[PDB]
Amino acid sequence: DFEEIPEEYLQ
Amino acid sequence: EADCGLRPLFEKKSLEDKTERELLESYI
Amino acid sequence: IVEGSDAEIGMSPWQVMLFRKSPQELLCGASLISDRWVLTAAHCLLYPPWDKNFTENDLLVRIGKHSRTRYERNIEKISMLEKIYIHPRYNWRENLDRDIALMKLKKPVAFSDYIHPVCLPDRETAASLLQAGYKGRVTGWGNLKETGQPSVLQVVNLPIVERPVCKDSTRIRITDNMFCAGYKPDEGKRGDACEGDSGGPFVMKSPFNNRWYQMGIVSWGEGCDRDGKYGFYTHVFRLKKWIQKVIDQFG
Ligand SMILES: N[C@H](Cc1ccccc1)C(=O)N1CCC[C@H]1C(=O)NCc1ccncc1
Ligand SMILES: *[C@@H]1O[C@H](CO)[C@@H](O)[C@H](O)[C@H]1NC(C)=O
Ligand code: NA
Ligand code: NA
Repeated sequence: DFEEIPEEYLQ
Repeated sequence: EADCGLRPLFEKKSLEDKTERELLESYI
Repeated sequence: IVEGSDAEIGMSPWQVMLFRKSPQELLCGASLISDRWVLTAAHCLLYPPWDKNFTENDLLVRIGKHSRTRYERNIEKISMLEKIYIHPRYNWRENLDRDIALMKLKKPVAFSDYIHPVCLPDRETAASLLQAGYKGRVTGWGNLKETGQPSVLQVVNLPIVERPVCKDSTRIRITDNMFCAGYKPDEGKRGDACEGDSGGPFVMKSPFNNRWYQMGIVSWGEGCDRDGKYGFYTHVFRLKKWIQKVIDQFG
């Protein structure tokens, strides 16, 4: 499914 | 915006995409 | 999108993916209308029959994308939401009348070869282009069939359908805030939006000024690409006074 996105966008 | 709806990789460089002509042909 | 094709690179630079943070998944399509505003369908954010009621912090918008699932390093840009605005007369109870919402981004997005806003129609451009037989273009990362999922953004061109044909295709009450599009069974060609394409744009290229205008928002349909059924789209121009009110008050 979906590739992890940079953590900066989930913080 | 004054530049809305003009695509950098198409209209801005006077290139057409593969099916936009189909739209134009329908505008009778 | 059913019976479409892969988009070209930069073909739809106003395309936006609404992305759920947890679990990380595609929520809907959407469109970029300025450096800080994104347009989508209300039902992408609020639909009580399915227990859907998202808040700003639940979601991200991903702009400049082509691949559905990849993190497109150095190309896509991911934005947080400042505020959601749903049309105050959005009818989620009955027929999705006024199926429109705006999202203001926390920060402006930088335009690039892959990221650029679409125009919204004026009265004249709508009157000129919103005619039976005239084709628009629908894009999205939704399902490839009614009952799988694309590697990259899909595109299909579809003709606007006469209002009586739209009305006669369904038992749902159609309103002036909707239009429908798609091929008739006898027309041979096919194509439709499908689940996952909700909120994405139906665009037309004006032959007068050679700019792309967003005439519709993917709203609803009964199945996907069924013979004798059509896709229904929010009529953007009809709701433009609301769009302008929100942007003027909150911009
Ligand atoms: N199939 C329903 C039909 C409907 C329409 C209006 C009110 C209630 C039910 C639908 O499209 N729905 C139910 C709520 C969201 C929407 C949807 O799935 N919209 C996406 C879509 C777009 C085009 N084709 C198929 C599905
Ligand atoms: C949706 O969520 C908001 C806030 O959590 C809530 O106030 C509202 O009543 C909910 N249902 C709606 C708007 O139909
Ligand atoms: Na009917
Ligand atoms: Na159909």
